[PDB]
Amino acid sequence: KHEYAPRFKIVQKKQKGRVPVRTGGSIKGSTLQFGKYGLRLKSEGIRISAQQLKEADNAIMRYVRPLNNGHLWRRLCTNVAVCIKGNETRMGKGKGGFDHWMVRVPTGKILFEINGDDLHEKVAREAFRKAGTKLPGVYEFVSLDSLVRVGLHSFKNPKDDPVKNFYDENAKKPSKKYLNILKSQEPQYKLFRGR
Amino acid sequence: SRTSMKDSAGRRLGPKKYEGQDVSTGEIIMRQRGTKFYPGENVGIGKDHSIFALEPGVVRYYLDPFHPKRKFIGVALRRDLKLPSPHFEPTVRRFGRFELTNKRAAYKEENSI
RNA sequence: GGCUACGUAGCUCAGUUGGUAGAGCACAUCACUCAUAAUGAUGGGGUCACAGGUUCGAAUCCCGUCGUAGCCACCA
RNA sequence: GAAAGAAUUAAAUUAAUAUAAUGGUAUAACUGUGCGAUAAUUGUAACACAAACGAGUGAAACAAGUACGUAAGUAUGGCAUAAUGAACAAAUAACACUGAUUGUAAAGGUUAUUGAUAACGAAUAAAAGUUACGCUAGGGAAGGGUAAUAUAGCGAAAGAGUAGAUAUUGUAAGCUAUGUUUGCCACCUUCGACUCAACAUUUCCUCUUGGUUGUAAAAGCUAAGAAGGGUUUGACUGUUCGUCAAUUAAAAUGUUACGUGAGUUGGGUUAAAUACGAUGUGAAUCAGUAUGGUUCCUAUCUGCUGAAGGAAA
RNA sequence: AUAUAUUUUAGUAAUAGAUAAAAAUAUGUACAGUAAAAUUGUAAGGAAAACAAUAAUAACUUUCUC
RNA sequence: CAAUCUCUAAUUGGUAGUUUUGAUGGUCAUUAUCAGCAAAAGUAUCUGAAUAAGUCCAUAAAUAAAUAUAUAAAAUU
RNA sequence: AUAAUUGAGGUCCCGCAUGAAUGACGUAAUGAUACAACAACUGUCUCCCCUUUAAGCUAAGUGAAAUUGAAAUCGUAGUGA
RNA sequence: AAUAUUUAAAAUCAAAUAUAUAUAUAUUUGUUAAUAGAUAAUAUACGGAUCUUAAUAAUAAGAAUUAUUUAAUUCCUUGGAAUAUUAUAUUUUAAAAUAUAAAUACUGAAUAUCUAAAUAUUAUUAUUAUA
RNA sequence: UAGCCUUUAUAAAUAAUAAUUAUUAUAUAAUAUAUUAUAUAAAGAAUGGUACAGCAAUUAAUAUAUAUUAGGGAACUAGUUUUUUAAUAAUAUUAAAUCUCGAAAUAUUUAAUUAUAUAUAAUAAAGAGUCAGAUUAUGUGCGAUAAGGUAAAUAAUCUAAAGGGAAACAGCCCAGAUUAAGAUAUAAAGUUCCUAAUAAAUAAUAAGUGAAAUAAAUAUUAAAAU
Ligand SMILES: [Mg+2]
Ligand SMILES: [Mg+2]
Ligand SMILES: [Mg+2]
Ligand SMILES: [Mg+2]
Ligand SMILES: [Mg+2]
Ligand SMILES: [Mg+2]
Ligand SMILES: [Mg+2]
Ligand SMILES: [Mg+2]
Ligand SMILES: [Mg+2]
Ligand SMILES: [Mg+2]
Ligand SMILES: [Mg+2]
Ligand SMILES: [Mg+2]
Ligand SMILES: [Mg+2]
Ligand SMILES: [Mg+2]
Ligand SMILES: [Mg+2]
Ligand SMILES: [Mg+2]
Ligand SMILES: [Mg+2]
Ligand SMILES: [Mg+2]
Ligand SMILES: [Mg+2]
Ligand SMILES: [Mg+2]
Ligand SMILES: [Mg+2]
Ligand SMILES: [Mg+2]
Ligand SMILES: [Mg+2]
Ligand SMILES: [Mg+2]
Ligand SMILES: [Mg+2]
Ligand SMILES: [Mg+2]
Ligand SMILES: [Mg+2]
Ligand SMILES: [Mg+2]
Ligand SMILES: [Mg+2]
Ligand SMILES: [Mg+2]
Ligand SMILES: [Mg+2]
Ligand SMILES: [Mg+2]
Ligand SMILES: [Mg+2]
Ligand SMILES: [Mg+2]
Ligand SMILES: [Mg+2]
Ligand SMILES: [Mg+2]
Ligand SMILES: [Mg+2]
Ligand SMILES: [Mg+2]
Ligand SMILES: [Mg+2]
Ligand SMILES: [Mg+2]
Ligand SMILES: [Mg+2]
Ligand SMILES: [Mg+2]
Ligand SMILES: [Mg+2]
Ligand SMILES: [Mg+2]
Ligand SMILES: [Mg+2]
Ligand SMILES: [Mg+2]
Ligand SMILES: [Mg+2]
Ligand SMILES: [Mg+2]
Ligand SMILES: [Mg+2]
Ligand SMILES: [Mg+2]
Ligand SMILES: [Mg+2]
Ligand SMILES: [Mg+2]
Ligand SMILES: [Mg+2]
Repeated sequence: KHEYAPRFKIVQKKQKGRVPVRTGGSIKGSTLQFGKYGLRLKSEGIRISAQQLKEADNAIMRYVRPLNNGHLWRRLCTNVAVCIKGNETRMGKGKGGFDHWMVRVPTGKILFEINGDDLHEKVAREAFRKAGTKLPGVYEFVSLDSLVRVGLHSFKNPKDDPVKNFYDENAKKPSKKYLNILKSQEPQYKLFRGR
Repeated sequence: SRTSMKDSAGRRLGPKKYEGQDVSTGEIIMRQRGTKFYPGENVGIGKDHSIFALEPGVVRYYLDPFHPKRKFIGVALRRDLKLPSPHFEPTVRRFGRFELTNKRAAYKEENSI
């Protein structure tokens, strides 16, 4: 509903920033969560405007609405407010006025997701290709068995990466603050703190 | 047009004296906005929460179990002392005065009340 | 920072050189006219500008600052 | 087993903080309450932080006095970081320091206090415009870059096309090229006409060819090859352009310092004169209108057009 | 029971608790305490007036008791 | 009266000497807070600010609260 | 009006932003003023051609000028204050 | 063969290094190409020539592009050893055997060294005449 | 005026610059469950909140044949169910200049030790010049993730630096000219010729692709792996 037009109460101008190249191997929003088939970015990290996203959504919908129990999950919201000065105006003299909403999209991230009752995968693939024709990146069809993109030419299965109880790890190799707290909890300090 | 071209300078609010550093009485160990560091052993605190040394010694940053979730800056009277000092041991104190070996000076001091 | 002189009724204005709550004025009802209205008579509200003293007796004198613009000073 | 107390643990600083925002604050800096109303005191302040100077900030300690607290102690205004202004010249007090012959005085000094210089390190107590009649010293304290726009193309194809997205058409969004427009940058300080044109091809005509339920024929439409040859004369306007008239096989689009003023012109743009409308108190002014109105050059080199001499044939 | 005299009371006014997030003295000091939101309710009361209630007691001290 | 000399006041582009900030098409110039600021500190531009400041708060809730009531004392009665 | 007129004249009046001695309006005459039309004329032009004289050119004599860091001073593309 | 993905060393396998060590653990490395798309104005414009190899047939050429490498090739632990190569000499019948060598790729600065000269300073000397 | 530069000097002078040690844990050995030594591992005394990472709280975004709160319809005789409309909850998934509960490296930075002394700091007395900067790389603000643009941050070079390379070249890659000499090591860059110097190995390309200034989506044709 509000993914292409956030309702920040205090509307305000924003700096340009940069699209996060996720050097640490994030895989956040790079996985199929809601649907069966999806459309992910394949190229270098890119900014997608609100209008472009809307058009992609519309393109996808043409295939989704005919389906029985058809659904489209829009995975990303255009949260960054972009202002622009005109091409007509000189440089300097303040910042330009609000123009459009935009989203910073890392390399591996999923944009859309679909799942119908009577949805064959070929149709879904076609729809997602047609959606990609309207967006500024280069995109890729992603199924539930197809594995998570991280880099431009690199891949990963989330099933592989290890599970860890971090409290236990902390206890094993404790910080100074934690040790101080533990000492405080002990009786030769707790009795004589005198509050 | 109307531009937002106005800002105060930076308040120089780092630590002004570091761990293991020799100090003198009066010297500022920390400038800060509110007690990020609390005044520890042999150390005072000012109006602007500025930690300053009460005695000559060695600046030490530490945690104390009595005050968990609070960082401290204190001044150890020597380099030998671990400055979160043992609680039930006697306080390491500085006399900090000198006897008036000079006779006249001693006499003057005796006279003065 | 000091010094003035003015601020009655909803409107306009008296009154002022002390022993007064007065006047038309626009406003609502009767009156008169064929039927309007001009004209004739009904009444209307004032802490006599916030607020204290001297004469049994001051709206008027004296006397605190509200207020309105002045005036002086200081203006390096 | 029960009651009461002491409390501890968890959570919380999201409330509250005189006031912005940030940091801090429950051990509370927040809140309530007694006393008080004192420390919103007086002389010396080292040493640090910050820092060009001028200033600014934290502050141990020594001495005088005060308030609260059983005491320990705490208080030199406010949880902190804004809340401000130099000298000079005046003004008011206190000080007992100087007292221009001596004594008084005046006047100056010390100490405390006063009002502003917001263009806010404050030039004076006190200062706005105009010039196309202008002058001097200097500085540059279309080309180049860019490609948002513009022009052209490509991919995908919603949708028109009597039916069929792709004969022809092709929304909004996607990917490029160009440096032909309008911009942006600031390295770098004249429009049109005439004359002669050279180059490009993104081809307007002519030649070859693919597609065209939308190629029966004929006219077309669209696309590929193709730059050999060719591609206008008049009325209006300074105009390029545009409107129209009459033609043409066609009347293509650019580049060349938007080719070409040491080749011509000077209608536009342009200074001195003048008037009009508007603006201004005015001098005068204008992304205004109108009449008038100033540059010249024998060619040294390059280059090109012709013509000789010398030469190694 | 009634008369006079001399007095006394009635000026009728909130805090009764070291009060603790209604409002009020914004700097000192001493002592003490904890806010807010949300939720469940309740006369007018309704989304929005007020009041109530809403985390855990192991160990410790004292008291009574099987 | 008026004229002249000396003093004093009103008026003046009549006339003379000067001036017309730095940054911009009325707005910004001093101070504080955060971001920009890249985990010390500092850090700019006609950068973004729900930006904020030229302050505000004091002489006050007092007085009374132990020798007392007739008579007699004054070792506290 | 012209084959065709952003010019000229006539007329209309949302006069962006006319107006009465900063005069208003309509005429006769005048004007090397400015704009437009008709006639006549023409080398202005279609479209240039021929001729004449003075230069230009050559020989003799006399003899400048601006300019000039030094020059043994080609094209193209690239580069580069 | 057919259909549909992916173009990957994360997982997986293989190979190598390091810790106890015939194994385990940890680390490191290994996963497409071509063409079209393609484009303006003085003149082709990798700096230019030019570069993709070919038997017969050479004492002889065969990227001068892209990617990963080496300094002849293979094991052992920069070094040695073996292997063939190449060149040469000797001996024997243009070949065979023996042995010697080459294997340190090279170019390259006004860098460094060496080689000499100068000045200045520091520290030692020698000779000659604040010695 | 300070910053940076120069000259002359001063010491009860190393205060300067660089690194190490400093910590945590494990195993082994020796003393009294602790201490010391040895070895190994760990981005390893103190200070920090950027990258990264994350969705906690704040600010934002999405989904539920899930639950609650009411509303709009709807079927039988006001009660009830369903298809729902918003809010709240629950669960799952997401991001931000002014969010950071996790969190680097670089950084700031302290003592002693070692190494630099033909070297540094500090102080004293004196002289300046400079206050138009440029480019390259990285991280940003503005611009349009445009500019040989603009604004600052860090480093280097140019400025003021000749020499080799990058065709030519202020700022790029090497390297700092006291004067020569030219044997030896070389740097960056090169070794068919122009032009100083070359031979190999294994793959791939056939397009002159390319050969020192890499042009995109997309299309076609192959090639591997599943
Ligand atoms: Mg992120
Ligand atoms: Mg700040
Ligand atoms: Mg406060
Ligand atoms: Mg706060
Ligand atoms: Mg400092
Ligand atoms: Mg100073
Ligand atoms: Mg306080
Ligand atoms: Mg003055
Ligand atoms: Mg005298
Ligand atoms: Mg000024
Ligand atoms: Mg100033
Ligand atoms: Mg000034
Ligand atoms: Mg002035
Ligand atoms: Mg004029
Ligand atoms: Mg250009
Ligand atoms: Mg159709
Ligand atoms: Mg379109
Ligand atoms: Mg036909
Ligand atoms: Mg063509
Ligand atoms: Mg021909
Ligand atoms: Mg004509
Ligand atoms: Mg031109
Ligand atoms: Mg010319
Ligand atoms: Mg010329
Ligand atoms: Mg004339
Ligand atoms: Mg004048
Ligand atoms: Mg911060
Ligand atoms: Mg910062
Ligand atoms: Mg930093
Ligand atoms: Mg910082
Ligand atoms: Mg006409
Ligand atoms: Mg004409
Ligand atoms: Mg007039
Ligand atoms: Mg006239
Ligand atoms: Mg005349
Ligand atoms: Mg002659
Ligand atoms: Mg040059
Ligand atoms: Mg691996
Ligand atoms: Mg070319
Ligand atoms: Mg080359
Ligand atoms: Mg040398
Ligand atoms: Mg100086
Ligand atoms: Mg040292
Ligand atoms: Mg930040
Ligand atoms: Mg944290
Ligand atoms: Mg400057
Ligand atoms: Mg620049
Ligand atoms: Mg210079
Ligand atoms: Mg150089
Ligand atoms: Mg240098
Ligand atoms: Mg040198
Ligand atoms: Mg080529
Ligand atoms: Mg090239």
